Amino acid sequence: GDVLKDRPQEADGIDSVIVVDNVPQVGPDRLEKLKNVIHKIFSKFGKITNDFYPEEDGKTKGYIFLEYASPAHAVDAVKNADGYKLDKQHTFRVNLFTDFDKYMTISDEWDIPEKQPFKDLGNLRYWLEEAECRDQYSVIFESGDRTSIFWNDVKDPVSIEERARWTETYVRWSPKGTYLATFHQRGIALWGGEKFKQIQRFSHQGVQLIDFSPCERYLVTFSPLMDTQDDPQAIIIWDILTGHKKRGFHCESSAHWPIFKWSHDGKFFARMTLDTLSIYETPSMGLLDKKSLKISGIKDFSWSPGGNIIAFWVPEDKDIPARVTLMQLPSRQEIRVRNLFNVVDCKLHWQKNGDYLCVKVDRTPKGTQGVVTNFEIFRMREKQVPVDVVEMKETIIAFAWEPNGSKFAVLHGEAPRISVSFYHVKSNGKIELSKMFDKQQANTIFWSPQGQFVVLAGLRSMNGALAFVDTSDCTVMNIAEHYMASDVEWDPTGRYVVTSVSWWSHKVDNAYWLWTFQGRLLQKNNKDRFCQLLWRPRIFEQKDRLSQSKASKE
Repeated sequence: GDVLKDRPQEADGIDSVIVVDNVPQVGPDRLEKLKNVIHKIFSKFGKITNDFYPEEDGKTKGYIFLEYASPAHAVDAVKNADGYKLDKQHTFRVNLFTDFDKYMTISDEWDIPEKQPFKDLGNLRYWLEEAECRDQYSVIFESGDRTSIFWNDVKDPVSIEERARWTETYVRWSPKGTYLATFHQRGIALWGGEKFKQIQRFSHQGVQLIDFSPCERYLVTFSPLMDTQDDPQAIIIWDILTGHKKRGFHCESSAHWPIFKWSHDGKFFARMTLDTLSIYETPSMGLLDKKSLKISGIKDFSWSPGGNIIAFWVPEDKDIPARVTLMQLPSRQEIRVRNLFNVVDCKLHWQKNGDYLCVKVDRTPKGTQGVVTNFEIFRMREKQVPVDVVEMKETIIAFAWEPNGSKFAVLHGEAPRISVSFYHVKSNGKIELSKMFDKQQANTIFWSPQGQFVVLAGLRSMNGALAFVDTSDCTVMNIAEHYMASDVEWDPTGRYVVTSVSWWSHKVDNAYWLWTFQGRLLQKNNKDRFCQLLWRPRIFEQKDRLSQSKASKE
């Protein structure tokens, strides 16, 4: 106030005054010294028009009051800093003056929500807990205008749920089964949790492919035909954890999916530009080291299951001849390269632990024809990558490895129908032809993850054409139907075979077909416009038979 015998500005100061507590005490020369420092520090609070020093009933003063020519500078200055500091106990609470009435107690708590691993638990838990007996979970496109959930209950494969128009194009499983990726034409949706609900949704449209990172943190969405949400980036990569568009990239026409390929651990993501291979690094998804891999003419590439190696291959040019390169990451070094010279085509076939890379190599005379196909195998456990040089033979059209092993099977075209050659490991080592069989319709070699059993399948043939062989010493177990055969899969432990006839592929019969690893048909189920079937990724028997016994008697 304006009275001489004033007192402290008791609660919540007015328009123009700043009040500070814990000021330097009264005494010899100290008062003008305090003003002399105040007129350096407080000059950004406005030009001082009054500075006040009353003594409340004559007491020594813990306070001073400052008033300014334009006080909205003081409003800037208390927002510039607070807790202004001079020697020892002198730390200043800068304000118009304290409100003081309230109490800081009471502001309370939080409720945590459920999270992404909820159906990762509902995979391993689901597998043991269920009463049936005994096998895999799907993942069905086709029953009828519905997207559907089934189990292998052996008696029949029985539907758990069938949900009306749930996917509108395609459906894909997460690597550990943690999520299901579903397309709705208002945005891609990630369906997770125990009873299946939408945890995230991603705004891209025109999509057909919807594929995951191996560690399940990022989703890759691809539109072959443009919309308005691509604008104009066909390949869009979404961060699952944060929900946002992390990267977009322009279209790839070349050639057969996957055209974007991940490392086995999900650390590195990669695509070919014809004169440059681009590597993107998890979790950020920016360019690796701020560098690319400079390679010209790259046809295809395939990652090792082992840490951490890319196999890639480069065709002939008018200067450099054709080559296969093994390149190690994160080193970025070509660690074993072989020029192949004069090749029509090559195919890169890894063994499932990364122990071997087989290259199937078609070689060319000057008349420009596939005169001979070779097999050359890189050995990756052994000292300094040895090479097993194996075959010379006429027109090889397919090759496939034994799961977690070393045996393999081979198909030769043009004879007039397709001819089969079976390979086993020698007593001294090297892998060599050991048994053959007469000509057949099989174009596709698909092995059981259990190791013994191989399927020789005549895909895209109206009839037969599924033939089943037990290995070692290659014995034909069975030959069975699948009318207009298209799609094929096994259980991860090799217990069941499931084959499909997709309505994308063939519009004759449309069905799924289920067969037991002992050479016995279980059931076939025909469905009108069947689009796809995908399995979910993945002492006792007498007790289980006792449990089964109790179910139906007494």
